[PDB]
Amino acid sequence: AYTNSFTRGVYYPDKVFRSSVLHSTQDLFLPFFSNVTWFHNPVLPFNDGVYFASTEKSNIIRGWIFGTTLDSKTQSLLIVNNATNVVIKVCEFQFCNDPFLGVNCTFEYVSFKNLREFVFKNIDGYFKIYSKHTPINLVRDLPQGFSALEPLVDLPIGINITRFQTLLAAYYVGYLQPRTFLLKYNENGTITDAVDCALDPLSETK
Amino acid sequence: CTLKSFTVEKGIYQTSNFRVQPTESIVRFPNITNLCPFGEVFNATRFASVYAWNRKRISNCVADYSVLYNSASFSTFKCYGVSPTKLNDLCFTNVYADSFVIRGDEVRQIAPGQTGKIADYNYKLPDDFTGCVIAWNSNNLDSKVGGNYNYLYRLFRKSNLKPFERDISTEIYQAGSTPCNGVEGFNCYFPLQSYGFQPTYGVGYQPYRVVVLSFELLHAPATVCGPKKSTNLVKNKCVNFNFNGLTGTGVLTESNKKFLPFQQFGRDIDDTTDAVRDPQTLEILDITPCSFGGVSVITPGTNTSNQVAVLYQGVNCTEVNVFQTRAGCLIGAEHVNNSYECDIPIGAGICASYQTSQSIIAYTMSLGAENSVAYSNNSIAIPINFTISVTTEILPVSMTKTSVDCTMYICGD
Amino acid sequence: STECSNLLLQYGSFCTQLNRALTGIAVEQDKNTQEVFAQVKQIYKTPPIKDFGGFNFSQILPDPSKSKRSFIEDLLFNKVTFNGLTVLPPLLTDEMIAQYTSALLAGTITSGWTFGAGAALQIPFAMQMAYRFNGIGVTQNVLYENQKLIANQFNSAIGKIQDSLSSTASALGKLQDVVNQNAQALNTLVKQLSSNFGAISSVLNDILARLDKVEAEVQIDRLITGRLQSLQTYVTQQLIRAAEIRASANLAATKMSECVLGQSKRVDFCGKGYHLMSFPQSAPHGVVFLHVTYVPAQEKNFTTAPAICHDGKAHFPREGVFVSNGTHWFVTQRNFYEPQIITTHNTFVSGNCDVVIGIVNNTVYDP
Amino acid sequence: IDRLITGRLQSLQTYVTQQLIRAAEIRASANLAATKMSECVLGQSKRVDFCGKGYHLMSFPQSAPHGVVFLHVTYVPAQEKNFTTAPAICHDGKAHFPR
Amino acid sequence: STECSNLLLQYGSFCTQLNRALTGIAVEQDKNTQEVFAQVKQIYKTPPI
Ligand SMILES: *[C@@H]1O[C@H](CO)[C@@H](O[C@@H]2O[C@H](CO)[C@@H](O)[C@H](O)[C@H]2NC(C)=O)[C@H](O)[C@H]1NC(C)=O
Ligand SMILES: *[C@@H]1O[C@H](CO)[C@@H](O[C@@H]2O[C@H](CO)[C@@H](O)[C@H](O)[C@H]2NC(C)=O)[C@H](O)[C@H]1NC(C)=O
Ligand SMILES: *[C@@H]1O[C@H](CO)[C@@H](O[C@@H]2O[C@H](CO)[C@@H](O)[C@H](O)[C@H]2NC(C)=O)[C@H](O)[C@H]1NC(C)=O
Ligand SMILES: *[C@@H]1O[C@H](CO)[C@@H](O)[C@H](O)[C@H]1NC(C)=O
Ligand SMILES: *[C@@H]1O[C@H](CO)[C@@H](O)[C@H](O)[C@H]1NC(C)=O
Ligand SMILES: *[C@@H]1O[C@H](CO)[C@@H](O)[C@H](O)[C@H]1NC(C)=O
Ligand SMILES: *[C@@H]1O[C@H](CO)[C@@H](O)[C@H](O)[C@H]1NC(C)=O
Ligand SMILES: *[C@@H]1O[C@H](CO)[C@@H](O)[C@H](O)[C@H]1NC(C)=O
Ligand SMILES: *[C@@H]1O[C@H](CO)[C@@H](O)[C@H](O)[C@H]1NC(C)=O
Ligand SMILES: *[C@@H]1O[C@H](CO)[C@@H](O)[C@H](O)[C@H]1NC(C)=O
Ligand SMILES: *[C@@H]1O[C@H](CO)[C@@H](O)[C@H](O)[C@H]1NC(C)=O
Ligand SMILES: *[C@@H]1O[C@H](CO)[C@@H](O)[C@H](O)[C@H]1NC(C)=O
Ligand SMILES: *[C@@H]1O[C@H](CO)[C@@H](O)[C@H](O)[C@H]1NC(C)=O
Repeated sequence: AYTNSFTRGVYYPDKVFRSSVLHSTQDLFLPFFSNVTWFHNPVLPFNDGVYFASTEKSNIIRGWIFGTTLDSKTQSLLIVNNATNVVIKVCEFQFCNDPFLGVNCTFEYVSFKNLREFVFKNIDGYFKIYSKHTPINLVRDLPQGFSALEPLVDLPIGINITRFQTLLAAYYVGYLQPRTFLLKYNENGTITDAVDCALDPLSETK
Repeated sequence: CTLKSFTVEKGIYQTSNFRVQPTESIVRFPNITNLCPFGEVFNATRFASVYAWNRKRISNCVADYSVLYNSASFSTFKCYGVSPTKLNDLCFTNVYADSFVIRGDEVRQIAPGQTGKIADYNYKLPDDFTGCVIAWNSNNLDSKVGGNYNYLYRLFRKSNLKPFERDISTEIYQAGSTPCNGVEGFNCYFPLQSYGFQPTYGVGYQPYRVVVLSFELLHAPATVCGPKKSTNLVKNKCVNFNFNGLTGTGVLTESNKKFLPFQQFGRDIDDTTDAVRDPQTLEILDITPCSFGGVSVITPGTNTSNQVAVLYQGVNCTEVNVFQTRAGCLIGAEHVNNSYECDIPIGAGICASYQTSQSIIAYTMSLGAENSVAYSNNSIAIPINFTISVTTEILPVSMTKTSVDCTMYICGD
Repeated sequence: STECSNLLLQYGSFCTQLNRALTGIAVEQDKNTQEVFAQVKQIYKTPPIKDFGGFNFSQILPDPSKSKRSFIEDLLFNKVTFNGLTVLPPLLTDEMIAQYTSALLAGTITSGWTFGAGAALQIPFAMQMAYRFNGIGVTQNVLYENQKLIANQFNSAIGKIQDSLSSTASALGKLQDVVNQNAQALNTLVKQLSSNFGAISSVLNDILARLDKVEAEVQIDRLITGRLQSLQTYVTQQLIRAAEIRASANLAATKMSECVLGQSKRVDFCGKGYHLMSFPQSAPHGVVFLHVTYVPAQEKNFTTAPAICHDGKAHFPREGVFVSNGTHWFVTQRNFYEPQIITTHNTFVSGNCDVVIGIVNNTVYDP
Repeated sequence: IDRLITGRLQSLQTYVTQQLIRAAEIRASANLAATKMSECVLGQSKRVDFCGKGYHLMSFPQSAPHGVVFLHVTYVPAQEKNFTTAPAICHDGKAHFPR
Repeated sequence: STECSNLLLQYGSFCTQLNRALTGIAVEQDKNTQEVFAQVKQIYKTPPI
C-alpha cells in the first residue's frame, strides 16, 4: 500500500540556533509530497537513509535492526525499548528469521493517539537518530501539517548498513534524497515552515 | 613613513589600524566523565599466564595516561612511536591493553623487533611499534611457597610468532628425529611450561606483572580520547576562547537568547557565530568582536607645526586632551565651544583646525551665518547698484597617455 | 592568525591599494552630499507669520516638535527602512541636511530666484508667482485674477503628496534599491568566508591543527588567494556602483541650481508642464524635489490666421495669435484664452497683403 | 615562474580595471567642459549657476595642463533698498499692471 | 560536466554574482530604450491630407 508524505519528515540539520531568519541547506531529506510505503515484518532497503513513522497507543512496535546481512556474519545494530527506556547494541547477532517481542559487543548503550516519527541516517561512521512525538485525529494516513524532528543520539560505530527490519500496528517508510530546502526559523529558534526547492517552479522561485 | 615623505601637507591621514588584543585564553569542555576503568588492567587480583595473555579493548571512553606515567608503582615504563608526555592529547579508534606474568629477567624481551623464548613463542612486537610497555615486580602476588606451578609460558614452538600473534594451541613439539604420536616422548615435549615461582627467589627469577598498551586509528571514528582540560570563564573582557571545537576571539557577555535543549552555537544572518552555550554550566553567552578601527593622524601640515591629533575611528576611549566624538575617540585636539567652517573634516558634524601658543582644536562645523529674511506682505528689496564679478572654474579634460606592454611587464627579456 | 599574516605579506601592495580605493569612495560621498545641499551661502529662515498670499507651505517647512524635519521629510525618513568590516559616519548629519533644505526652502519662499545670484532680495509671494507666470509666457494678471483658485490648487496638490507617501514604501524605490544593493554586497562579501576555495577546510585553525607547517602553508595560500579575489571583486563592484551614484549626485546638484534656485526653460527637466518652481526635501541617502508646474487643462478650437489685412497693410500679432469665435476676430496670448480687440498697439505692420499665404480681411482699431 | 606570472597578471588586471573606471570619470568631466564651452563661451547661458554665481554675462577659456579654466563674468546686484510695492494700481475703475 | 561542477561549488558565491551582474545589465537595456522613446503618452497620427 502507499500514502502521500505531504510536508512531513523535516529535521534540524545542525545544532545551531538561528532566529527570525530563512536558511538554505542541502542534506538528505524526504521530498515533499512524495510516496511513502504503508504497512500494518519484511526486511527493507536502507538506501541513503530512512524516514520511519507509526501511529500508536499500545506499544505494538518495539524497535529496529540494521546491517548489511542483518544476520551473524558481521556486526549489526539492535535498537529496542526495554519498556523502561531505549537499549542499543551492535553485535553480530544470529537472531530469528521472524523476530519479535510479545503483544560481538564493540559498543552498547542505554538511554491510536500518538504519531511517533523518526529519521535514521549513517554518515562518516556516525549513526544519527532524530524524532518527534505528536497527537493525531486520523489512523489511515500521515496528517497534513508541519513540525520539525529534533536529534536524539549520534553514535560513533563505523558499521556498514544497507538493510533494516522492524521489531513488532500501522507504520510508514520513506527514503531520504539529497535535496535543497529553505527552512524558516522563528523568534525562539524553532523551524516552523520549509520549502522543497526542487518540488515545483514556485518553490524554485521562493 | 606612511606617505614616504619628510614633508606632510595639511590633512587627515590613516597611518595604522588599532585592535584590542586578547587579555587571556579561555578553554571550555564538558565535565570529565566516562573515564576508562584501568583498575581492571592494572589492579585485578588475578593475572594471565603469558602464552594465554589477556587483552582488554577500550572503546567509546576517555583514557588517562597521566595516572599511568605519574604513578611511582611501576618498576619500568617505556614508549615507542609516541612521546609519553603527548599521550593525553591524542584520540584513537581503539586502545588495547595486553596483560601477563613473566620472570623479571625476561621483561627486556617485550620491545620492538626483539627475540627469545617469551618474544618468539608468547608475545611479539613489530620493528616499528606504536604504544607503551609498563611493568612491576609481583613476587608477593604471583609466587607461592612450594612453587606456584600454575603460571605458564610456551617454551617450544614450530616457528616464531608474527607481531601481536596470540596462540593457545596445545600442539606437542618434536625436537628429535622420531614422531610424537600426539604425546610426549624422547625429545618430544608438551609446549607449555612453568617457572615454579617462590617468594625466596632472586629478582631475575621473581615474577613481574607486565602490561603492553597499543593504539589504533582508522577512518572508523576516534572512539577513545585523552581527558580534556578547561579553564575558568571570563565575561566582559576581550579574550581568546575555545568552546568544544569552536575557537574564536571576542568580548563574551551574558545574553537573553533561548537556545533549544540540543543547540550549542548561535549564528548571525552572515553565518557569523554570535552566541555560544558553556558546556559546563549551560548559560548562553553573546560573543561581540574586540574593538578595532583605523587610526588617523590629523595634521596642520609640517610647514606650520609639529603638533598632531589622533583619531581612533569607531573606537570608544574606554578601549584605547582626550575627547569622545561620534566618529571615534579623538586625542590631542582641544574641544571648542565656538563653531567655524570645516577646515579638516572628522565626521558626524565634527571638524578640526589649528588656532589660538596655538593648538589643534575640534568643533561642530558651522553651515553659514543665520539670516532671518525681512519678508513682508507688501515690501520688496531692489538693488541700487551692481558689481561685475569674475569667477575661475577649473575642469580636468584628459589623463597622461600611458601604455603598458604586458609581455614585458610580466616577464621582461 | 599571525601565521596567515606572514604569508599575506608576499602579495605586497594589494591590501594597501584596496583600502586606498575604498577610502576614495568614502571621501567622495561627503563631496556628493556637499555639492547638492551646500549651495546656499547663509542659513536663511522664515518670517514668524505665514502671509504667503494664501499658499500653505506648513507641511514642507520645519516642525520644531520633531530632528527639525518637515512633515513630508518625516514621511520620507520612515518609508526607507565585523570580520574587519566597518561603517563610517557621514560628515553632514541628518540634522545638518535638514538645516540646508530649510535654508534653501526659506530663501526660495521669501526671495524667489534672487538668493542664488547674490543677496536674498525679499519679494511678496503673490508677486513672486506673478513673475514665475510671466516667465512661462502667461501674462501676470492671469495670476492675480485667479489667485485664490491657484493657491487652492497648490494647497490641494501638496495634500496628495502626503497621501501618496503615506500609502506605500514603493514610492521611494530608488533610495531603498541603493540601500538593498549595499547590504546584498556586504552579506555576499562575508558569506564568502565560509568557502573552501579548494583548501582542506574553510577554517584556519582547523588547517593549522590537521597539517604540519609545509602542508598547512599550501592550504592557507588557497584561502588567501580566494579571499583576496573575493575582496578585489567587492572593491571593483563598489567603484562601479559609486560612479553611478556620482552621476546621480551631479544631476541632483544641477536640479538644486537650475530648478530650485531658478526657473527652468528646459522641457521636462523639472517635471511635465511649464515649470513654475520646485521645493527640496531631504530623504535617507537622497534628495526629493516637489516640482510645481502649470499644465493647461481645458481647450477650445478656433479659426486662426497668420496676419490680418487693414488699409492694404498686413498686421501681425506682437505677443499672441489671432483667433475667431466665428463672427469676430481677436488677439489672445498663446497659453491661456484671454481675447482682446485687435489694435495698432497689440499688432505690428509689415508690407502689403499680397505676400502672406492665408491672410484674412478684418479691421484694426486705432485708439 | 608561474607564481610570478599569476601574481603579475592579477597586479596588471587590477591597474587596467581602475584606469578604465578613472577614464570614464575624466570623460564625464571632458563632456562637461565641452558643454560649458558651447553654452558659456560660445553663448550666454540662462541656466542658474551653470556659468558661475550671479546672472551670467560671458566667459573666457584659458588652457591649463591636462584641463581647462573658464573665467566666468557675471552681474551681481549689490546695494539693496526696501520699498513698498503693489501688484496693480486702480485708475478710472480699471487695474493697471506693469508691462 | 558533473565532476567539474562539484569542484566549482567550493568557490562559493562567485558564479551566482556573475549571473546577477549580467542580468542587471540586460534589464537596463529595456530601461534605456524606454527613457528615450516612451516619452509620448498617446500614439498620435497625422491626417490623410
Ligand atoms: C558540571 O559540574 C558542575 C559542578 O558539579 C555542575 O554544576 C553545579 O555545581 C554546584 C556546586 O558549585 C552543585 O551544587 C550543583 O548540584 C551542580 N549542578 C547543577 C545542575 O547546578 C554542572 O551542572 C555540571 N554540568 C553538566 C552538564 O553535567
Ligand atoms: C478651471 O478649472 C478649475 C479646476 O480646479 C475649476 O475650479 C473648481 O470649480 C468648482 C465649480 O465648478 C469649484 O467648486 C471648485 O472649488 C474649484 N476648484 C478649486 C481648486 O477651487 C474652475 O471652475 C475652472 N474654470 C473654468 C472657467 O473652466
Ligand atoms: C479683401 O478686401 C480687399 C480690398 O477690397 C480685396 O482686394 C482686391 O483688390 C483688387 C485690386 O485690383 C481688386 O481687383 C479686387 O476686386 C479686390 N477683391 C475683391 C474680392 O473685390 C481682397 O481681394 C479681399 N481678400 C479676400 C481674402 O477676400
Ligand atoms: C506513487 O504515487 C502515485 C500517485 O501519484 C500512486 O498511484 C502510486 O501507487 C504510488 N506508488 C508507486 C510505487 O508508484
Ligand atoms: C564498509 O565501509 C567501509 C568504510 O571505510 C568501506 O571501506 C567498505 O567498502 C564498505 N563496505 C560495503 C559493502 O559497503
Ligand atoms: C516563544 O517564547 C516565549 C517566552 O519567551 C513564549 O511566550 C512564546 O509563546 C514562544 N512562542 C512563540 C511562537 O513566540
Ligand atoms: C590501583 O589501586 C589503588 C588503590 O585503590 C589506586 O589508588 C590506584 O590509582 C590504582 N591504579 C591503577 C593504575 O589503576
Ligand atoms: C563609551 O564606553 C563607555 C563604557 O561602555 C560608555 O559609558 C559610553 O556611553 C560610551 N560612549 C560612546 C559614545 O560609545
Ligand atoms: C560650552 O558652554 C557650555 C554652556 O553651558 C558649558 O556647559 C561647557 O562646559 C562649555 N565647554 C567648553 C569647552 O567651553
Ligand atoms: C495650512 O494647512 C494646515 C494643514 O495642512 C492647517 O493646519 C493650517 O491651519 C493651514 N494654514 C496655515 C497658515 O498654516
Ligand atoms: C476640436 O475639434 C475637433 C475636430 O472637429 C473635435 O474632435 C474636438 O472634439 C473639438 N473640441 C475640443 C474641445 O478639442
Ligand atoms: C488652407 O487650405 C485651403 C484648401 O486647400 C486653401 O484654400 C487655403 O488658402 C489654406 N489656408 C492657409 C492658411 O494655408
Ligand atoms: C528692510 O526693512 C526691515 C524693517 O525695517 C529691516 O529689518 C531690514 O534690515 C531692511 N533691509 C534693508 C536691506 O535695508
